[PDB]
Amino acid sequence: GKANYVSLEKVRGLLLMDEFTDLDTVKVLEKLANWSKPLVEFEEEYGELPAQITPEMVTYSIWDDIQDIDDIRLNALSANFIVTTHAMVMVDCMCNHRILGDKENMYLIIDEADIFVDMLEVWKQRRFNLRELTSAFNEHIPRNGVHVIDQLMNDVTSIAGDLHFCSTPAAVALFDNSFNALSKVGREIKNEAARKAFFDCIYSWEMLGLSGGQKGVGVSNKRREPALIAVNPFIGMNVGRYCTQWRSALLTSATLSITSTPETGMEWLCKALGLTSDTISIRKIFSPDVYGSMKLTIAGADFPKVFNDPKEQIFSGQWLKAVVEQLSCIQGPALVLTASHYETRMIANQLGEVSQPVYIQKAGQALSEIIKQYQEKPGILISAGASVGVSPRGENGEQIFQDLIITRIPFLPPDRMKAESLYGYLKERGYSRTFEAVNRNIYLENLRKVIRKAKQSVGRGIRSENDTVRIIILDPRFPEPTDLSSKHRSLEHIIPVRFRREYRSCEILSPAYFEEDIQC
Amino acid sequence: MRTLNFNGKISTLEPLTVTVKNAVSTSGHRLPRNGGFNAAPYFPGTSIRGTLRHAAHKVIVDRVGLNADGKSPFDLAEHFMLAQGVDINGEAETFAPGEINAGAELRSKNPLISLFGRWGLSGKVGIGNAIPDGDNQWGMFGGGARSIMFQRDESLMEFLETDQVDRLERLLEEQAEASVDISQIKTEQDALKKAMKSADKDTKAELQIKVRELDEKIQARKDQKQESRESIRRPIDPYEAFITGAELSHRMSIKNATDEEAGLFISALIRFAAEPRFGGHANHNCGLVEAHWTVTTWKPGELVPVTLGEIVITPNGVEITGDELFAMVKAFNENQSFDFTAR
Amino acid sequence: MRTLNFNGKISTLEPLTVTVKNAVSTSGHRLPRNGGFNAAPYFPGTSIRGTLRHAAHKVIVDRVGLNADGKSPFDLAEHFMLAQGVDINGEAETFAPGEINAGAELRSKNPLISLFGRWGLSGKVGIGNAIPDGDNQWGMFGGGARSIMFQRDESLMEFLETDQVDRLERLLEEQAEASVDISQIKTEQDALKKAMKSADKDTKAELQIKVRELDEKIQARKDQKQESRESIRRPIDPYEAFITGAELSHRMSIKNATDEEAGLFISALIRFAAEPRFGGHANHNCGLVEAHWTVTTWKPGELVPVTLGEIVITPNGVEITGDELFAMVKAFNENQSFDFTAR
Amino acid sequence: MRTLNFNGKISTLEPLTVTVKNAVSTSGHRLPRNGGFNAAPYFPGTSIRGTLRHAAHKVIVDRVGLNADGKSPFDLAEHFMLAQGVDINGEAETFAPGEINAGAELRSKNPLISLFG
Amino acid sequence: PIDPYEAFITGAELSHRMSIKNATDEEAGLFISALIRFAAEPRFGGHANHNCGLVEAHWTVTTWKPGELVPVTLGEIVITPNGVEITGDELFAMVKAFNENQSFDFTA
DNA sequence: GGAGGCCAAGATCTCAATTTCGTACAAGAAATC
DNA sequence: CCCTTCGGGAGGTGCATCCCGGTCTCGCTTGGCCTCC
RNA sequence: UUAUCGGCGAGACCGGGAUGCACCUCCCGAAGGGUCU
Repeated sequence: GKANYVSLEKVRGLLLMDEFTDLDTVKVLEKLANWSKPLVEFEEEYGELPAQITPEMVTYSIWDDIQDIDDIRLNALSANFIVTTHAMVMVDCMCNHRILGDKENMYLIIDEADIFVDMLEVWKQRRFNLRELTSAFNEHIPRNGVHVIDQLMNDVTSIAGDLHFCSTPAAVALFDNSFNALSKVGREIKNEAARKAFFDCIYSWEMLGLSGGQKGVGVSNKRREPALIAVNPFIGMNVGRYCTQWRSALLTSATLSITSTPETGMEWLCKALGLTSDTISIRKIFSPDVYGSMKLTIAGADFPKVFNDPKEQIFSGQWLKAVVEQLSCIQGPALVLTASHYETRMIANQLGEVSQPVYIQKAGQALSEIIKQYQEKPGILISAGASVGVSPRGENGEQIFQDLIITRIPFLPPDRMKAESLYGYLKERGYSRTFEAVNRNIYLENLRKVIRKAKQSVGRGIRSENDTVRIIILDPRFPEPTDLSSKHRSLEHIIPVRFRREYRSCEILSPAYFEEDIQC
Repeated sequence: MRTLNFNGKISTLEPLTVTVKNAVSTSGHRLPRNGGFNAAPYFPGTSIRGTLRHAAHKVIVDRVGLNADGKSPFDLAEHFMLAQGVDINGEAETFAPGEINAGAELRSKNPLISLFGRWGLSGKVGIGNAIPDGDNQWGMFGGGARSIMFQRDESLMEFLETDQVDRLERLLEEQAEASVDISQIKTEQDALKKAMKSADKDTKAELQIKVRELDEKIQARKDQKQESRESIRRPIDPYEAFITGAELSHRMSIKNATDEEAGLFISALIRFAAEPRFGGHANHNCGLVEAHWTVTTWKPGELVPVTLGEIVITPNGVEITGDELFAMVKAFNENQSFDFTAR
Repeated sequence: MRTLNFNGKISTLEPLTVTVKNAVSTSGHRLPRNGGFNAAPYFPGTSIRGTLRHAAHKVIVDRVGLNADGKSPFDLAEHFMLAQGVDINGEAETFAPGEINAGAELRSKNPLISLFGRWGLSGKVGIGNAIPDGDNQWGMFGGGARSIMFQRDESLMEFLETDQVDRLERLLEEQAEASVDISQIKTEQDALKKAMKSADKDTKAELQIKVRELDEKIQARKDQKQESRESIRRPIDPYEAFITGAELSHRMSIKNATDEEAGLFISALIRFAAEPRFGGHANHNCGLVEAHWTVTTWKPGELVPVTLGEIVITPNGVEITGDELFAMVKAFNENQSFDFTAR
Repeated sequence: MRTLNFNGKISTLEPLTVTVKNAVSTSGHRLPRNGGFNAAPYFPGTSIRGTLRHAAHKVIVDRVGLNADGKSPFDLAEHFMLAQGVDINGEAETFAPGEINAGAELRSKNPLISLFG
Repeated sequence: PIDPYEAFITGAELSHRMSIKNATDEEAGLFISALIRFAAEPRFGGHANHNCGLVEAHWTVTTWKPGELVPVTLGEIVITPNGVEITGDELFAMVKAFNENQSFDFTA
């Protein structure tokens, strides 16, 4: 992904920084000072190399356009294949080959395409960074108006919070209000040419949002800068064009299947990327016939409701007590995967300090530190949505958790502005579907994202053919085997096809009264 | 003989409301819902269709002309035929099923009945429901409370003789005592309404009859109030309505619309624009709407429809674009062969 | 017999407020919201309608004239009919067939009732909501705190006898003790309701009757206080009102208005302009308005309205434009053939 | 029996301030804004009404006069009803029958309460 | 008081499965022409006084591979108020075949 | 004078009544246009 | 370089409507009669 | 899939009346000063 490798100048900064602390190994420093090699490979191979590998300073600065990004890119242009982060494939999207070059020569394997699309739904954004706009107009600056920009900059952080995109009603209201309160500033730029440039910029922003798609509030991934997000429909067609642009692209993932049938489980990605019948060359589901063992316990239709009043996100005390006792009833190392970090907070607090010491994913805490710490000392690991897939692998490649506990199905919150704004899209593009229809479509899309995420969660369970996982789904809404008409029946697709027999024969914690009804 | 699809939006100038017997219940007044309690309320196509049918009936009445005093040549039966499609005489020619070109003569000579139909005669005009655009856009309007005039301003009390002042005194004392008694009876009735939930069908029956006789007790208590039968001071229940400025997507169709029938429909829209009121609570000016429709015809067998023109109804006027709509209106206006009178 | 649309703006000379039961909640006085909770507030058309109806009632009372003592001929029932349209004698039937054609004569002889209908007679006048033009044009006003007179100013102590200063000392000590009691019980009630949040649905009712127990104990600690029922010192919760100078778009319709009915309406507008007070909070001078209306008419079948004139109500006077408005006012003033003592 | 509108201006000889409890964000003492954070602050009509009501109360007690020791004939409840508008002994009810048409005579006898209610 | 009738809500997404059995190009072309003419007045059911029945439907036209049990997607029939979007060259070929082959004798 | 079409007549009967509510989050990478 | 103040008191009541008015049909043959070929 | 095929449909304005208002002063206490052609 770049920005995480030798920066030349920061490696002459490293001369000074090490001599203060790493003086003993300054000789190895100069060995690094000369070989401008990607750090990532560097450490793992040279025996351990812990002396001078602290990442913070070895990396690019904010304005580190030192022309070395080309040099590694030119060096890596040759390859048998390119393991790398996604970035280039959408970073050279509209650079027009200024980064990667030849395209038809290259083939594309988008591994983990499920997360690719899921975060594409974020990348369908252009960050109207008021600090950048503040910084952009540093000569034609109506500084009196900066307060308005500053007040709005506060509001974005309040609504966006810790999210790069947030679908509360405030976000679109703040989007419209911010651009109206920026239109106020629009009549403050003194230079008329700059005023018209600013007016055209906001007008392009104004039409881009209202004409079609979704508006929102952003907090930039890096530097945590507030921003005003809105759809890039152009990018929405561009991604399809640019993946068809490759000679033959392959989207592959471990959870890119809502259902086990391709020809109905693949339409979420076909429609998301706008992909029509042209480029659907294969739709295949490949699963191992035997890979590890799965035992299933699912909370029956009587298990208390998770949210008593979900609007304020209050977890019903009956549910919290039942989940906590069930977790305490475990007898081995476990990976309790929650959906939110607040659920982690509540479970950790109510959990009465049971043995096999617990381990909690603090909001924002990088998972690497906690997972490595838990590897040495096993026990209950109460992770959250921050699990980001990966694996809680034991140090010598062995399963160090027997019990994957899904406290609740990670249901996505309602997006009452994504539905509204998408309805605006369909209305202005002429498509006639009522707002409730768009609400239903958004609900189904979110439920398919929940199915994919929970499939990822269950995939955390088994990684080696010898793995044995006791999956405990404590959500009451997970469909019972006997309830084939249950509302969230698609969630049954979370279990792999091969382990569906134990799904049918599964111990139910809190089942619902059956009988011997004579009219059988 | 074209199939005109009017696709458009009804922006709301004053709250749009309707009381439909099915939707409203004892919980309060609720707008007709798009299939469920937690559904988007929709303005019924029935109310829009009836308003447009009465507008077209008035158009036909004015076109046929008014006599010296102002009476139309149509009798009562003809007016009911034109406005509600009900034949009170029973002479209306029932079209026995299987009759080829059923009412083609009546359709030709009665454009209004051809548009809005009759019993056994299909109405070419289909007026669809007006669904809102965007979440919210409905709310509990009206509300408030009727207040004793003299207890709000004492200046209206200088206009009353002593006997009338004592009459007001008696009215207020009667209202207070009746309110106390009826409130006790209603508290007992509410205890029964809680007791419903143990609805053993026999106990459900007896409890319901008990609520019935408690209602009769309330009615008898209110019947023994000499001065005022009804409590003057009382909160007005709010009515659910679409907010002002609400955008309601609306679709109308005229199937197999002759130029005369479509001209009549456009003239009905023009006359409706004079008083563009839909629904009720018109005492609160509810129902005023500005609506813009795009008229698109679709020659069957063609992959795309062609937009004949646009009808925009606003408080500043009716703007009709497209020469086709003007030609249709002129064709309706210049045909003398409409025997709207019953056969 | 033409439709008159008063489309115009109300400028608020002083804050404009109203207290609708459904609109208000445990928070305090809040304007209706024009939709959901966060929707832009609107002034009820019901308050405007009631204010103008009582203005018209006073107009009719003055026009009929007052006897020497200053009393009006109208019966109390007639006053209620004219101003609030409630038949206290209960002789108003809703769908009595025989009044089907008596409606026209009743309207002709009672212009006010035709304008503002009654139960069974449709009101020709629809007074719409006033909706603000801009945003953030409302706010909380009236926030205050009743304070002991003799602690704000000490010169009022020299006017009280010894037994009355001792009375004030007993009152102050009862207020401080009551306060400590009601404050500790409400500081347990608020945390008990902050536990009702995470509540098992069944436990909702138990914590609810616990809340009602605490409320009964607050009301018995208040009924215990001898000196005072209510504590003199207290913060008055503010009410929500439209800001001063707020421009609210208003739309009023008189459907098929005869010259004399529209004249009565304009006379009602003038008499309301004498005291341009809307809503409530007569203390704090809330409700004062400066409203200007453009009266437009629309002959059915015409594609455009005709602006008859403008009705400007300002604190400096009532300006009437257009010969037609003057003609209607004069026609109402000169028509001596109105009877209001008989519905 | 006429409606008098005093329309006019207040010129501020010394700074004019008021601590409206709702208005004052604990951040700092802010004058009560005429809607939202950025509107024009106004002086509440409540404070002016209270000042004028206490002035009228003082006018009434001075016009009634005082005893040789300088004590107003009124009692504590009467003062509180006159100026604060609050009844000590609870003899104040709204929309109660029988006090109807006692408003005219009460207002005639008590011009202060008629004015300020 | 008019009794209510039970309908599907406006903007109800109803899953629809239609099939033609073994199909000469002419029969499939006639069916596609019937769909194209139904799109002129896309009305299903009665209560046409309230404009009931107006629908817009997207049909993915799949066929079976010769021999193999797998659906191949030949095109899409998107009937909307804005127009009929016949997609897929094969559907156009079927429509053209129906338009040609004028030897049909519908009489008897 | 035969062949179409419209309209009235013909035996009693078989059966059953819902009572609204979805879904409540995390972060992967970045020379961004 | 100082240093950001304590508190006080949060309502009392009213009144919650009356009434309409709930359809035709028709799933079959047959001849009698009334007009046309 | 014990055969082949059969749009259930046509018409209706639910509307008519009401001011929610009536009372409250949120005030009391203070020097920001000294320091350098």
